[PDB]
Amino acid sequence: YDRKVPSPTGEYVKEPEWVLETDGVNLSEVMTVPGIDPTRIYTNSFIDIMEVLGIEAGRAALYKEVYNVIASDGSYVNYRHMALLVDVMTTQGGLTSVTRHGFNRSNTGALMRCSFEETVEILFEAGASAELDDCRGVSENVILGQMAPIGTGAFDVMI
Amino acid sequence: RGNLMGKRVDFSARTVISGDPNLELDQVGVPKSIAKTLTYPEVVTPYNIDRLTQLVRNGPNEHPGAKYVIRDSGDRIDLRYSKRAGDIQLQYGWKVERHIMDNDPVLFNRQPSLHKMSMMAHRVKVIPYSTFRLNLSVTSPYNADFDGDEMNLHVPQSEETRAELSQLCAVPLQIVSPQSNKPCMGIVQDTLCGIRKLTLRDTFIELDQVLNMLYWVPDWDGVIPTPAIIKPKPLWSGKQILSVAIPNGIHLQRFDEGTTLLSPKDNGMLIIDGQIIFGVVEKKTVGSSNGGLIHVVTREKGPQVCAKLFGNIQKVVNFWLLHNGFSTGIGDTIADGPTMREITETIAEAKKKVLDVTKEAQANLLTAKHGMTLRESFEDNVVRFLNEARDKAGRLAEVNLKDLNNVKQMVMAGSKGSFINIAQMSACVGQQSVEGKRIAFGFVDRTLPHFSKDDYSPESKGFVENSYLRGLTPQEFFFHAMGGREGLIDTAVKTAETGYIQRRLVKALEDIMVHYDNTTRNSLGNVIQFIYGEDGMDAAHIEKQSLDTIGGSDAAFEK
Amino acid sequence: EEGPQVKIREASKDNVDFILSNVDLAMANSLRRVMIAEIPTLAIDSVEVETNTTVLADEFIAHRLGLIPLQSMDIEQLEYSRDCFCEDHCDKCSVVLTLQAFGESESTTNVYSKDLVIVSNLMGRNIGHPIIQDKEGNGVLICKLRKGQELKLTCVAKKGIAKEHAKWGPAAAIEFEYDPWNKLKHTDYWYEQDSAKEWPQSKNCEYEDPPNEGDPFDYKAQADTFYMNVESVGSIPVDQVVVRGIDTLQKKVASILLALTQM
Amino acid sequence: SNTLFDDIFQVSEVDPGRYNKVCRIEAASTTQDQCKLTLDINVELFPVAAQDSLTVTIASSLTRSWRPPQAGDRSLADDYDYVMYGTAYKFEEVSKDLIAVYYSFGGLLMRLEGNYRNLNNLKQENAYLLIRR
Amino acid sequence: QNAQRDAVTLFCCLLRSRLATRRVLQEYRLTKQAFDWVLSNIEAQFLRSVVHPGEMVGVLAAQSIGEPATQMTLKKVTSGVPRLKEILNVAKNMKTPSLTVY
Amino acid sequence: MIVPVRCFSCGKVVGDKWESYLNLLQEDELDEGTALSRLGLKRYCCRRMILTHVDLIEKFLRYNP
Amino acid sequence: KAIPKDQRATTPYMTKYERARILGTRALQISMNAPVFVDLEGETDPLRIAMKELAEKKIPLVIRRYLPDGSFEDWSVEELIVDL
Amino acid sequence: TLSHLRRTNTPIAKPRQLHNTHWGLVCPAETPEGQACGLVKNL
Amino acid sequence: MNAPDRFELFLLGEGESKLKIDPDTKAPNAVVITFEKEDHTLGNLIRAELLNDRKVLFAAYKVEHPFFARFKLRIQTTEGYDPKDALKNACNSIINKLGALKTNFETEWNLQTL
Amino acid sequence: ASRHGQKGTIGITYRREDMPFTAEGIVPDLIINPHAIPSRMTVAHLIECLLSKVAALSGNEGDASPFTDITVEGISKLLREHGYQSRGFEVMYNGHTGKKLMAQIFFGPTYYQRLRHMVDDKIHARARGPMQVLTRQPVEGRSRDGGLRFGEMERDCMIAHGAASFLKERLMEASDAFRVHICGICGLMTVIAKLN
Amino acid sequence: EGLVEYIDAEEEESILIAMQPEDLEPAEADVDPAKRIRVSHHATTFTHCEIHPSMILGVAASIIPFPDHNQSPRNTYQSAMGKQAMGVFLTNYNVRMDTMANILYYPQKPLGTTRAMEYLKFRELPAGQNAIVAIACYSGY
RNA sequence: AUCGAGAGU
DNA sequence: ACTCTCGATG
Ligand SMILES: [Zn+2]
Ligand SMILES: [Zn+2]
Ligand SMILES: [Zn+2]
Repeated sequence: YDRKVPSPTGEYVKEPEWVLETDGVNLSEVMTVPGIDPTRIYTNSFIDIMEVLGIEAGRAALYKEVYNVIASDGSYVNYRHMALLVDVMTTQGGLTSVTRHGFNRSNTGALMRCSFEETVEILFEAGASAELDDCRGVSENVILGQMAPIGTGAFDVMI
Repeated sequence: RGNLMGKRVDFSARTVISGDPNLELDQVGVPKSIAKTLTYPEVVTPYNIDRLTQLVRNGPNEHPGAKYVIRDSGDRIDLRYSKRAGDIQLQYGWKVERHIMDNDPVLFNRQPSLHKMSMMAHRVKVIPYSTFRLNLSVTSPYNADFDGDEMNLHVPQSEETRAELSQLCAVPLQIVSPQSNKPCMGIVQDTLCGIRKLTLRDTFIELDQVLNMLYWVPDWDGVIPTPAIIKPKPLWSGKQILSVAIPNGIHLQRFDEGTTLLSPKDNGMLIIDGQIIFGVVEKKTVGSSNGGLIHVVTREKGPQVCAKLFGNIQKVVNFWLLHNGFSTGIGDTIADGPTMREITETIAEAKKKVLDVTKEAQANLLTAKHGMTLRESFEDNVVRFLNEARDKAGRLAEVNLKDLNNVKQMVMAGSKGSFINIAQMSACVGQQSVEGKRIAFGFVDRTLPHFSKDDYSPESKGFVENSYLRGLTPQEFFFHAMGGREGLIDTAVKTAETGYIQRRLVKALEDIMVHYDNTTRNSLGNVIQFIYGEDGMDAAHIEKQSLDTIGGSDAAFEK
Repeated sequence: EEGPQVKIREASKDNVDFILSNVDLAMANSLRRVMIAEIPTLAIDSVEVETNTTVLADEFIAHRLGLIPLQSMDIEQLEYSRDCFCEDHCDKCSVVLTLQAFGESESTTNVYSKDLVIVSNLMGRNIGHPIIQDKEGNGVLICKLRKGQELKLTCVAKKGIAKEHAKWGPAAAIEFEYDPWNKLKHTDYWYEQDSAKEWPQSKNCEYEDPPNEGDPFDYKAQADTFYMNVESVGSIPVDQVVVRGIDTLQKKVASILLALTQM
Repeated sequence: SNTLFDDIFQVSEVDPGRYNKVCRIEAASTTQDQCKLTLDINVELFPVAAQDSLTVTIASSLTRSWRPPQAGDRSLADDYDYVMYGTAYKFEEVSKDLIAVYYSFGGLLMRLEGNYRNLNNLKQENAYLLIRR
Repeated sequence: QNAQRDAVTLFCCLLRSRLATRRVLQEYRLTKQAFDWVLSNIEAQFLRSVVHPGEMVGVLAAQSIGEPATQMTLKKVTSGVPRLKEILNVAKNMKTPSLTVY
Repeated sequence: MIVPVRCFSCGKVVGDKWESYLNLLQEDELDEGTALSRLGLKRYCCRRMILTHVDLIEKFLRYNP
Repeated sequence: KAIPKDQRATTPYMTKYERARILGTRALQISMNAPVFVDLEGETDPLRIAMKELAEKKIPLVIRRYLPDGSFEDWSVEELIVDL
Repeated sequence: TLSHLRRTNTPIAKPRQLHNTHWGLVCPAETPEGQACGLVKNL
Repeated sequence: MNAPDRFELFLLGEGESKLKIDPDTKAPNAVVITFEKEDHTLGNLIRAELLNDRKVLFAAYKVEHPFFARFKLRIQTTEGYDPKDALKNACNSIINKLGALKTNFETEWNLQTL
Repeated sequence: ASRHGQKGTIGITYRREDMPFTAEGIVPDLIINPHAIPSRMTVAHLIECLLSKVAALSGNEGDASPFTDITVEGISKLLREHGYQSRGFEVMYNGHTGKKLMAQIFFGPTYYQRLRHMVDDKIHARARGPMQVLTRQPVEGRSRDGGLRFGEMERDCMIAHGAASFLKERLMEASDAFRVHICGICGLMTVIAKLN
Repeated sequence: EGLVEYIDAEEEESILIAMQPEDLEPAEADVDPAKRIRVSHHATTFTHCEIHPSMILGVAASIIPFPDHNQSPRNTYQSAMGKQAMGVFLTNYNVRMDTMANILYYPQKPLGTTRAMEYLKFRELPAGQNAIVAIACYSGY
């Protein structure tokens, strides 16, 4: 691998360094070895990173991976977008999938989870439990055909 | 899913689209018969009536008329039937469904709608012939081209709704995009191969054209700028007139590889105050680029200036070109005889490389590269050996093609094509690949029934040696087929896998928004970000500057 | 005489290859364009169909007759149907023809333009005759019949011009070239090795001089001399095609000038 | 109203850089041995060649639309053959005791270098360039 | 008023790098009048660049990744779309695991 | 489907030259390239119109009524 | 709850969305023969009236900005600053 | 009409790939695009 | 279908005058003539001869869009000259050449055999 | 359009004069753009054109049979014997002005196809119309003056923009929009419009 | 008379097929540089030779002029579009009463042909005309 | 109402 | 397992 690191003088230059690339994962026991630098060691399995180094390091890898998906094709996307996605995944404490198990079990009003894969059930177990839908959600005021708390409808108008 | 969050809807239209260069960026040539059909409810008022009545009088079939009038009681008067249809004195506090007219606001979308940008308010300009017409440089955000693409158009009914379209949604406001903090529209095809030839040093334009060109630009200040050349025959440079289109307070500095404030490659770019100083203009300057003349002009002068910029650049370059002309013959893929000899042997020596590794491996001498099969290492060596052959034979062709070779001329603009496209057209086309590896053995230990079993040589394992010019051989052709079948396949599967991503991505985030405290939170009030982006800064208003504190000598930090 | 000048070289019943010396290109062009697009002619702008048992369809047949070449020498004393004061046509602004042919024989009966049949009172003016340059004597092949098929038609030729529809074109091809050698350098020839072994040499290089390699220094080079050839279709002979071109051009220039007088 | 600079130079290199109608010329000044020149030149309109001796001026002289002629009866600083007009853009200290200026004649660039050209080659829009014989 | 200090941090590190005393004076010779303009100008130009409350970034961020995703199509890694498919699912079952040790 | 009256691009009459063209090939025994030059077709837009026009009409005349 | 004329953080500048709909809701009223509190140098279109009503701060509306707990602040279109 | 008579259809590892043995029997190029691609073949 | 009839290229509608003249606001002694139901055949020829007369500063034309049969000439002339004359002289200058030609062709037409 | 996957719609119609023209008087029937020739490497298209030119001239069939000894050269050597330049370039004149074109242009007969999909068969446009029995939404397809689907996905985009009122207007006043009565206790569509 | 065999996939497996019979089995013994680069004789075993190679193609692609000098997915596009081409579908169109049928007015056999057009009866029932095309930038429409 | 061929990136 | 147009059946 190649690296850009300060000269004793100030100039940033190419100290070329030696890195080992692996086929398989056990974080728990490699960073505890001699000679490796535990402060750096990286896995593309962000899932592992979490369970070892805690969530806030896991966020960062989850981003750093999504990034390499995009950047590998040429495409730039400004941080904040990916940052948000990543940050939404990583705020219920754990890693929360972008499929029906992570974000569609997550204590929202019922109607917003209706508007997505498992529709009918979600209405039933909403029924029996007697959920109370807030009606602060985009997807719910759209069903009711009213002004959405959005750009134009986030404030109120008066006299 | 289908009736409540995505309905079918009234006041909508749809048509084939085709490009029209003499039409401003934010405009949409709505064909007439559609504008004869769609209707905006306008309320009678002292400010309008005089116009307004003339429409009800015109009647629903001569363009600038209308259909239906409606009254206090809420009874619908039908303008096409009814005895009293050439009559009717318009009474304040009524309404008048009317033909969509020039300069109305409309939402004009293309499916699929994977953006804000796939939906943008335009400015109507009614026309004959039955095509939604548009400006070329609103192509990208929609991702249209004109080989059939069909496009929708919705019309706002409410006065507030009109505002929402003209104020938040419209095409000039979307120019600089938050998605990649860069502009999403540039200058494409004809226009762009032109924005360049026009600007070579060499390019000289004399009086009579100059005066038309000048005039062609609408915002022209009417001041024949003084010709660079005055001596024998007083010429202007390309640059020179294009400088007219460029407004004032516009400053741009580039610098590519060989760039020197003399620029003996006419390299980089230098622009001071709506004037181009040196350097060819091509995609780096005027593409959908970051430093981009369009990123600049939008932020500096204003959106609406940049909108009218596009048109002007276009109209001048589109013209000059129309009188200069441009083409592409098979001649433009042909290359120098002695190079087709040099290409040939450049392949041949790589065919001997492979041979020799193969004969090497055939003797168990080939050393396995730690952690891969001797057979993996053989493959990888070979693959590389002919990827480097194609590319060398290719680079070899990139050089005969002269500054006039029309293919190369587009390549230098960045209008279309690439080095790869030259390679495959003029040189060798290359190694075919299926599931990452060179052609399989479908038949037992052989590729096709025209080969001996156990044959790992190139020819046999999917190397196409000829060009898209000279032509392939049967075998080659059939491998090549398997190439872009895989290609087609995952292409139409790329679209399904992704279609679903962009649905889910949307549905989870969806209700996240920056609230009036500069927090960032969903419907529950659960905070997600404490400052949007961590700096509370809209992505649009942002750009690649340098931090000169970070780099260089402790001495030169201090020098 | 004065400025603009001609030298005919080849001349036929349909060809006029001339030299046009001492003029702006501007006009050498605007002449050519007019010559194509603006000189008026007679052709069929209304077919009235009684019976057609033929293979072909009604409006297919119609189309073809439209294109049929018709005499147009005394056109400029016929009127445009939109201008006359008569409901629809009148023998003062139209010329009516008839087509009757009926499959009689066993052996495939042909219908030529030769079979078109003046009806309307011409007024004794040369107008609306199917033009026949054919040697065997039959113009165009309009359509074919079998044993028992009819065509029963009624054409109505009106005055018109290319701009409206190209059937009113009186001219096919308009050969046009200037500065045979690229003395003026209006083009930039495309080449592999020798720009001059790789293109060829028009017959038009004979009636001009070479460049003599070394002879550059002055400047300001305009275009006199244009090498044309008008191929007439027959509606008008060739002479008139160039002339009326020149006339009609002159006529619409007039109409602007006289429209300042009128303002 | 006046003239800004003057010198006779001699041309060394004549450079066609993938270009037919323009050559850039590195030429040097007979007289002062602390001075040289760089000029992008229409060699179709005014030919030039090896070891040549050319005459130069700058000026600001003999701004509304450009009228032409009616000047076969008029003032002209046109004793000179070849004549351009450019904006100017950089005044580079080579450091010293020595200084260079940069002009653009619609992209046909110029470099010039000396040090009396101080109170004499302003910082300005104006700049004709007149090259004779 | 701590958050305020934090968001700004980096912007200033630029600001102080550009508007520093050798530089203002020697590099790009300003004058008071122009300088105080540059100053008042930046402030506004900053202020303009703030996010507007209402901005539905939820979607915007999804779309802004949901698009260039559909534009990917063709050194032993799971890359492009399938990787994106892997990542968002929160894949336990992943195909190209790899450690990268220094 | 019958010979086209007048060539598309150029304009010159050509439907008058069909029966004559077929009689130059089949009868005085000539190659299409000469026939095309004899009949007065010297451009190739005007040419391609004859070398191609395919006469399906001969084959709908075949049907009875 | 409520909130005072003081103790207001909430951008003293105008959002594009606030404006957007203020220009909408006004454009609406003008377009229904309700009075115009400007002088028209010569305009008819209800929106471009309201653009002028606004850019001489004579529009008599009040934004009510909601915070995410259950509270809010009032802002007259005299107070808010039209930068943009 | 000729093409549609000479058509093949397959219901449902990797059958969409042009496969080696197709040489000479099935048409390499002729196939619909997208959501039935390579499942439908022409002889 | 949305297609406009072909005659809408050389036939003037209702209240549509061959020449509609407006005085260019940006310059001085300058003029922009709209020409209706005409095209490049005309505007090009006018423009070429509108530049031969040595008391003219500027002249140019443009067909704002090809769908329509209009075109816009712009003339600016020297202190004194009123462009309406510049145009008049122009137009006449043309007509004389076309006559001149019309004769000269007819002359040399007559001398040849057939 | 052509024969090598180079589909294209008409953008405009120009009359013969306004077309560019060759010195022989010829005008093209169709002008394609050169920019669609590098990226899809549709070389044959170019070859066909060269061959087809030669063939129409010499009055013979163009043999473009695939695996042959026919050559771009072999053709080019013939095309010259007939007096044109060997890669199908011809000097053309911009017909607007009569002036020569600075570039020489690729010119030749090329077999083109007409495809189904014409415009007048597509140009559906509704402005309120029939509505489905069950839903009370507009109906599918242009065969019966139907609506256009403002699908789930187009909504996302209106939300992105921040255009709330427009979202209501599109999702209600066009399409489904109805009024119901509701109990202010047992909050249900139980109620009973004795409305009068 | 045993001059030709019927071979399926499975038997194909156990053979050797020559491409062109000419250049692929006369004795081994200059190269016009613009000819493509075919491989060699390297094979001695040849049990039956391919009739001619173009017969790997189906109905549609057989229509293409020069598909060898052409990117492989482009050919595939033309082959889904030759089936939307307008032409004469049958001589008797006049007498068949069918929902929707389009026929061209002046059908034109192509100028650039395939040897296997003969058996596809494409010159006898064309679809497409023979246009003069000009590759150029003009109005930019 | 239920199924079957094609459009576009 | 986006929007589209067509063509068919109990
Ligand atoms: Zn009459
Ligand atoms: Zn012709
Ligand atoms: Zn109740």
